[PDB]
Formats: sequence, structure tokens, C-alpha cells
Amino acid sequence: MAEDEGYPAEVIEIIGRTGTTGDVTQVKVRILEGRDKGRVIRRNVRGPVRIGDILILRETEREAREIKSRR
Amino acid sequence: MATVYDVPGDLLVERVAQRLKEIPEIKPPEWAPFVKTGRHKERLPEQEDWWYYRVASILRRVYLDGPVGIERLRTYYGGRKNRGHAPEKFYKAGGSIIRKALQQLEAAGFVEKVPGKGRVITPKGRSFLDKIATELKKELEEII
Amino acid sequence: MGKIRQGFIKRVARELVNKYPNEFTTDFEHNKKKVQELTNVTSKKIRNRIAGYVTKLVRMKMEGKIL
Amino acid sequence: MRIIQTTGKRKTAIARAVIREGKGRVRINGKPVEIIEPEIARFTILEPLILAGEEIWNSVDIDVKVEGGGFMGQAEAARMAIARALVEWTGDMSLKEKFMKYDRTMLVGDPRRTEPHKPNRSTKGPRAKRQKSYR
Amino acid sequence: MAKPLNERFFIPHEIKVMGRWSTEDVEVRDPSLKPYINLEPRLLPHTHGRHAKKHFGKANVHIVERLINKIMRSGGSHYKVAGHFMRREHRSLNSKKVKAYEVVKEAFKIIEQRTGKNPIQVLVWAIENAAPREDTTSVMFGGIRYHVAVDISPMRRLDVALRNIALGASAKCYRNKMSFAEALAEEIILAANKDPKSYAYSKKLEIERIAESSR
Amino acid sequence: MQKARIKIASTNVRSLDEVANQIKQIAERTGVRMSGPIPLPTKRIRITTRKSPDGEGSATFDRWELRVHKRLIDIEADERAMRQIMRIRVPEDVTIEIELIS
Amino acid sequence: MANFRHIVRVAGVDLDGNKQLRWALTAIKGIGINFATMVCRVAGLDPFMKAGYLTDEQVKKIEEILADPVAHGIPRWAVNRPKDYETGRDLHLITAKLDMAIREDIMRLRRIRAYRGIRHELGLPVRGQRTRSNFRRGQTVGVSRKKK
RNA sequence: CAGUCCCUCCCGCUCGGGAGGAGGCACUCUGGGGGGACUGCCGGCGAUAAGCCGGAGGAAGGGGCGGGCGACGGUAGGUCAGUAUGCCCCGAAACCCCCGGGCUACACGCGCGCUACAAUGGGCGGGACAAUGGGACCCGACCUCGAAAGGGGAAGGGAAUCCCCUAAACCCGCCCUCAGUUCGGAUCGCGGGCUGCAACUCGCCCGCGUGAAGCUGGAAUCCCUAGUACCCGCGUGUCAUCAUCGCGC
Repeated sequence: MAEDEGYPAEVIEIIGRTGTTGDVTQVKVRILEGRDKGRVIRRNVRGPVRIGDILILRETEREAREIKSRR
Repeated sequence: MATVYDVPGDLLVERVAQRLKEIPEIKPPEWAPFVKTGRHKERLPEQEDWWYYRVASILRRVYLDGPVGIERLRTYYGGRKNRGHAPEKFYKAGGSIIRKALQQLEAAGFVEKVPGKGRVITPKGRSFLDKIATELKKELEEII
Repeated sequence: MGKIRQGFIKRVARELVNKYPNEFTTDFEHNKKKVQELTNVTSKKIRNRIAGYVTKLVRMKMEGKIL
Repeated sequence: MRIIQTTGKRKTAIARAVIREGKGRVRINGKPVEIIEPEIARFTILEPLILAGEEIWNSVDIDVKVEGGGFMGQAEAARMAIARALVEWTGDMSLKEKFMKYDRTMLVGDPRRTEPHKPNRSTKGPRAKRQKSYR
Repeated sequence: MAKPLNERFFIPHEIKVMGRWSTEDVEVRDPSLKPYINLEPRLLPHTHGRHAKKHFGKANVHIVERLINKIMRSGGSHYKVAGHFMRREHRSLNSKKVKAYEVVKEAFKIIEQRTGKNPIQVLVWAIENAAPREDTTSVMFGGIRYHVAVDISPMRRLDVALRNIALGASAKCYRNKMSFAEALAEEIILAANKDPKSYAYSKKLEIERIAESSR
Repeated sequence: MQKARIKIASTNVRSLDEVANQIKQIAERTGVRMSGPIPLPTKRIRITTRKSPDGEGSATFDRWELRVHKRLIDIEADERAMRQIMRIRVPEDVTIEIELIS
Repeated sequence: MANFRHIVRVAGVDLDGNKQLRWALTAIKGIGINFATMVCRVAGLDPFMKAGYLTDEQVKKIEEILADPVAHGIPRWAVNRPKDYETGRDLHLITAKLDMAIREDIMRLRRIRAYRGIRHELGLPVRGQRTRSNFRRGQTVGVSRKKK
């Protein structure tokens, strides 16, 4: 294919879980790609993911979030 | 420098079978492939190869074991006969091909019946197999 | 799923270090031998737990707060 | 010469394996390795042998008897026992650690093996309940 | 056949997969897939691996062993033996990974016959492509129902990829000349192309496309 | 002398061990030459059973176990010599079989 | 080869295929898969070769063999019906004999007033057991013998 | 043919491969007893406690793992048709003996299973592999007759020492070449064996001939979380015989 542009981002921290399914887990990301660099986003990721993994972000401009929490 | 041990059966069996034709003391009797077959057959094959392979493996079996039965050679084969929707169950070959096969060899002088009550190889039977194994085993190395 | 050490296992070790502190160590094996001599061995598996908790209880005693 | 007698066991295929100096014998249950009809599981045994290298292989006679009901399972038992035989032979850390890195089925067995068939509620298979539709 | 096979024994030893396919021939260029795949390790897929032991012990599964297992899947009550015997071992193993392995091997042979490239380089390529990047899960959280954008993790991507490739094979594989070894083999090529003939790649696009709308 | 085989089999673990150990110890010092007590099996008998007379519900089903464990002794001695050793108390429920051959 | 044709006539004017010889005889009633090969041995032909690779000559042999299998050979349990209606030693069955022989023995049974004879008429398995809720959902066994 | 001075056979390119018996208890194993695993150590979170994650060493780990183990009670749950037992009823009968029939009837409807819709295939042939167990009017070596089912003759075994016994899936080479068929095995004709006084009703198995529906299944719905599931065969109870069952490997 054409790229689009692939924005590679790695996951800085795994905040907690979202979905009534549960199926997204919400994770905080940092970017490492040619354009922006450094931008912190809270993306909704699915499936087994650990800390320090790599995600290709299809759309830079995103960041839906919902928050709480552990006592 | 070889033994039936040494030699992958697939090659051995065709070789021992051809030697059986050659020598030519063992032979197909007519009645046996006709319809006096082992268990059930989808088609019944009209081959010299059929009869000879059957005998080829009795020579290998008689070497490996000591007393080896008719009953033992019959069961050993693997193969199953239909019982319907009730699942298949194991059953065993013909007694017919075996008793005559053991007997055609006996006259050949290749097998003998021990006084023990059993069956064991002669020097002549054992000899025929290792020579063939040496030929086969020698051929195996040459070929890539 | 979960782990929590029974209560019976906790009671024996706690009494044992109180009676004989200075005959207990930071070695698992040394405490286990002592524990065997001290109290009845219903079984081998419980003997090990008692000994283990004793190892910890000594480490804690150093600190100056031992619950 | 020397006799060293080692075992491998994977899933209760049990390998009674001897290494002695010799010439390159590979024996399984009395017969050359060659007899085995499967290619695939032969390539499992060959893996510790190549990893040490062929030099050692040629210099020593390994006879095994692998008394396990699996055809894969024999390949399995023979591979663990060869890896251990090779490491006792030369005695170096080099060959042991090289093996641990590549896979741990070469020098560890399994911590378990099998589970019984549970009683059940009049249905086959150890983790199974009789089908329902009673709603 | 037997001598070639012996040669097939000489060559894997040296070290190749299935007797004649160098693992070094391929590399994972993309860094994402690199720990996610088992292209770097060894020779026989029969491994008994016991993966799924830990968190991600399923990632140290040889790519081909995942394929044989995923490939095995379909199988109900029924019995198989050499006899009159089954099907019970399926279109897709109503059975044995042991047998299951053969297809993968014949499929490997067939794909090599056409393309003439190292068929792990084709299958590895196809798994990278077949995995959809984006998915929509009907995810409602907090009770509010969204049909949202979800980014696929890499383990999840491989898993979708292999399952989808296998799934498609069976469909055509249905009472038709493709032989799953053939059907798979033809699928592995096209899945590799992103071609219009790959039931696996059709869902790959469509799942992302619907997902793109829904996000 | 006559070589005599004492075969001793028992339902429980406890009883068979006491007898074997004592037979060897009494036998050890005298005219006797004795081969060390040898364990032969538990043929472990399963009897697999349904609990519930109902047959109904879930059933929780019984795995039974009867273990009978066999120890085999050779002794070289006279017949008179055998009775002396045989004197022992023996655990209720310990089968002792004797073979006598030259 | 032995002279192609895609249709040859064997066992009367009933047609012979290009499927395989053994299999084309199986279609012809009263000559089943296994019986075909027995006749093939006697006749001297290759069993595995395509049907229709037969001169006119080959065809004559198979027919005389069919008429009295028993004269040529053919064991007295391997032959189609042996001990026929209590006073025939052995006979052959083909399309016209086979139809007739089963239909006669059934006809006999209606008249004798057997359970057996009436059980078929009603449409029922005699010694199959159940009729209880087999042939479910308006289905039928179809009893004897053909709906293709 | 662990290791072997010996020994008998076969084979040989004389280098060397394999089997028997001496011999030898190494090994596999049997069953009896002992160690080892406890957050003990190390780091992070947490009240420095309790616990949770993570890491090293290690054969194994943080309920290691799999069973037995199920309170007080309820559904007036289930069994007086296994036994025990209150009450009531029956007394040439609601008893008792007997033969035969009935439980195995069917236009249908459902539950629970088995086999199955073929090339990831059949036939044919060869060759490598197991375990739980069961075995005295019982398992039956082996030999012989029979196509087989089975029969005749007969060794050993009341058992780590014999027998059922062959594992099946597996693979290789060959024939075959995607049809309602060489699928699938219903149905029916005939021949025959076996137990029992006897298998029409109403037994299984062999052989020939016949050769059905079915070519991937709506709504709806069930199981299960790893050496399990999926998948393959093997034994056992009961027991002559009906197993597509139940228990177990």
C-alpha cells in the first residue's frame, strides 16, 4: 500500500479499563514519528498490551477519554 | 553389513517381494486373491505384488519374534469392518492367506516349526533377508 | 486465584518466637528444624509454613514494628 | 572408553540413553534412526546434534531406547536425552547454556503430565456436562 | 520420493524448516511484528510448546504451529481410524495437529512450486497484511452505547490474520478441488498480495472501513 | 536344604511392612541364608461406582481403591527352620503362602 | 489401449460407461463391486483400466461368465444366491432375475400370511426394531430399493 | 548385546551391524520411606502491617497442580418398587405356578448421543509406537481345518514372571481422480456360525447380491478455560446374549 501517514507511538502508561464489554483498555501514549514528536494522547487500545509496546495510530487527532477509578 | 533392522521397510518390501518371484519357489495360488481375501475390501487388486508383500512381512515378523502365531499374524495387520452407525470395531484378516503363506515358505525351507510349539527362522530364511538388506542398505547411501 | 496463610499457621509461629527468640534465625532450615522439635508435626507441609513465617517475624523484629 | 547413562522423559515417553565413544552410531530401540517413517519428528531429534555440531556426533555412539507410545513422543524424549548426554560428555557450561537459550524442552521435562477422567454427570470427557434446553 | 525425503532430512538438519526452507531468508522488516512473531527461532512446528502458560507465552509459538492449530480447529463428536474411518478430522481437523501439520507442509510445497520463493517469506508477509488495523467493538462504557474507534494491538493483529486466512480456506475448501493444502496455499499467496481474491483480506478492508465510519 | 518361597500379600500398607521386616530380622541369624524381601505390586483394584440410587440429577461418582501389595522372600532352610520363623504375630489379613522345593 | 469407444454394450443391451470397468458393472444390477473383479480374473482383463477400451471380443466372454458363474469357477458363497428356494443348487442374478426373485419371495409371504410379508407392505423394518420416531419429519426409509 | 573375558546363528566392503544363552543388577520399573517450595531472598505498589505484581537461582512456585472433603436447612424435590418402617388395603385373590405374548407396538413431537455429507479422501502394502486393567466351566500361547465367523487339538497362568494384545491416530510408496459417486450405509433376498430348552416377535457377526435419505442445515440453543478443549483408539463393570451406554486409560 501507500502509507497514509503512520504515526508510531509507544505506550507510556496503562491507566485502567473502559467498556462495559471491557474490551478497550485505555492507555496513555507518547509519539515518535517524523511530524509531531512527543505529543501525549490517551487512546483506546484493544487486546493484550503491555507497557512500552508500539502502536500505529491511524489518526493523530483523537484522545477520547473517561476516567475513574480505584479507591 | 546389514540386517532387516537397518533398512526402511518401504524399500525392503518391494525388494524381498521381487526376490520371492525370482527364486521362484514361493508363488501365488489362484484361489487366494480370487475372493478368499482378508476381511472386507473395497476392490480386490489383481497383483502378484499383493501375495508377495504378505509373505515378505511374515519373513520379517518370524525374524523379530520367537513363537508367532497364525492368530498373531492375522490380528497384526490393522483394519476394521463396518457395524453401521454403531462405530467400527477392530477385526482381523484372513487365516487363509496366512496358513498357506507360512506353508509355502515351509516347503521353501525358509521357515520351520520349532519342537517348542511355535515358529522360528532357519539359516536359509535368515540368509535370504540379510543379503537383500545389504544390497538395499548399500544402495541407500549412493542416492541423494 | 488468591492466597492468604491460615490463622492456625500464624498462631504457632508467633508463640514460638516469643518463647525462644534467640534460638531462631534468618535461615529457613534452622527454624524448620527447631519448629519440628518444638510442636507436633501433623504434617510436613505445615512444618515449612511455620518455619517460614518465623523467618519473616525475626526480620520484622529488627525494624522495631512487628505485628 | 566411557559409559554415561542418562534419561530423558517427556509425557511419559521414557528414553534409556547411553553415550560411549565410537564412530557415529544412532540407534533407537535396536534399529537405525533411518527406519522411522516420519520425516518431521526426525528433524526434532536432530536439533541438539547440529547445535553442538556434527564433530562430536561422529566421535560418539549414542544408543537410545525410547519406550513411549507417541511417535512424536519418542522424538521428544530422545531430544531431551541427547541434549543432556552431550552436556555431560563435554561438561562445559557452553553447551548447556546454548541449549537453555534455544528451548527448555531440551533439558526440562514437564511439571505435569495428565488429569484423570472426572466422574461427570453421565457424559463423556473429563470437563463436560450433559447438554440442556430445559428453559 | 523417499530419497528426496531423505535429502529433506539432510537439509533441515543444516538448519531449514520442513526439510528445505531457510529461516534466514526472511526477516521482519516492521518492528511491531518482530517480538510478535517466531520467524527467528527453529525448525519443527510440532513443539508441544505449552503456550498460554503465562501472559504472553502464546507469542513464543512458532508461526507455523499457530497456523496448524488455528487451521486444525473444526471438530465434532465423531471417530477417524484407518479402516473405513473420518471427518472426525474435517475440512479442518475434526482432529490431530499431527495430521494438520502435513497440509501446512504440502501447502508450503505448493506455494513454493508457483512462486518459487521461501514460503515462510510468503506466509509471514500474508499474516502482516491479513490483520485489520482498526476494528469497531460495540463498546458502551458507562451505559452509553458507542460504535467506537479501537486500535488493534499486535498480538491481536496476528491472531485475527491467521484465523481469517484459515477461515477463508475452509469456505472454498468446501466440496471443491482445493484440497485445503492447495486452498490454503492459494490463499497464503493472495493474502500476501492484498489481492481481490482473499476472503481474509476482504474482511481486513471491510472491518477497517466500517470501523472508520463508526469512529 | 530346601529353598522355600514366602510370598506375603496384604490389603494395607502398615501390616505388610511389619511382617516383612520382622521375617527378614528373625531369619537373618541362624542356619538360614535368605534373599532380601522383594516388593511385588499392589494390583490396585478399581471398582468404579455410581453413588445415588436415583441415577438422577448430577451424580457424584465413587472412585474406589483396594490396594493389595505383595512382598516375596526366598529363604534356604529346613522345613523345621521355617516354622520357627513363622512364629510371629501377624496382622489379621496378611496372606502367607509357602512353596517348598529342593 | 484396446480400441476406444465411449459407449460399449455389455450384459445385454444395457450400457457400459467410460468410468472404469469395475464401477460400470456395479451399475448393472446383480453384478456388484466385488463380483465384477471375480469375472475380470476369469476373462483376463486389467481391472484398473477405463471402461470402453474393449474390442467386440472381450464383451462375449463376460456374458457366458454371467450366465452360469458356477461352471467357470465362482465359489458357492461368493455367487449371488446359493441354495435357491430349497431345490436349486446355485443360480445367478442380474436385473430380470433379481427383480423377480425378491418380488416372488415377498409374494409367497403375503399368501402364507407371514408377519414378515405384511410388515413390508405397511412399510416397516421387520428386525430393525424401532419405527417409534425414526423416519422423522415426514421422511421415509422408502423400503426397497431405489429413488434415484 | 547398559558393561563384558565367553558362546551359537546370519551378514560383510573384514572395517563393522543384529538376535540367543552364559553373565550382570546398571537402567526402565515396583512399593516403602525420606528431602524439596516457604513470599525464604530481591525490587515495586501498599499504613514500614495484611496482600498484589515483578525479578534470580531452580526440576517445579507465590491457593504449583488434580480429586476426596459440602453447615444449619429448603424445594413438603427424588426413592415406601433396594432395604428398614407408621397406616391402610388384598386374601382361590391386588396371592400363587405355568406357557405364550407384552416392555422391542407407530401418523407423529422432543431430549440426549453415535455415525455423517469425501481428496486435510479410500483401497493395497509396509513399517514405528502405549496405558489403565481384566483372566478358572476363565483369558486363552501355538498347531491344524474352515473363506470367515468359528471349530478340533493343546502349553502356560489363581498372576511384575503367561494370556487377552492387535494400539488407533502416524508416515511412505503404489492404484484411484471429486460424482450423490469407488461417498454414505438404510432396506431387502440368500448362504452360514455362536449361546441358550429356545434368538419369528426380538441377538450379533461373515460372505454375495441390493444399495435409501443426506452434498453442510431457520428460529433458537448447549459445553468448556490447558496437558484441558479439540482429536484417536484401548480396557473395565454389568456380564451368555442386546453397548451408538456408564466408569476409567
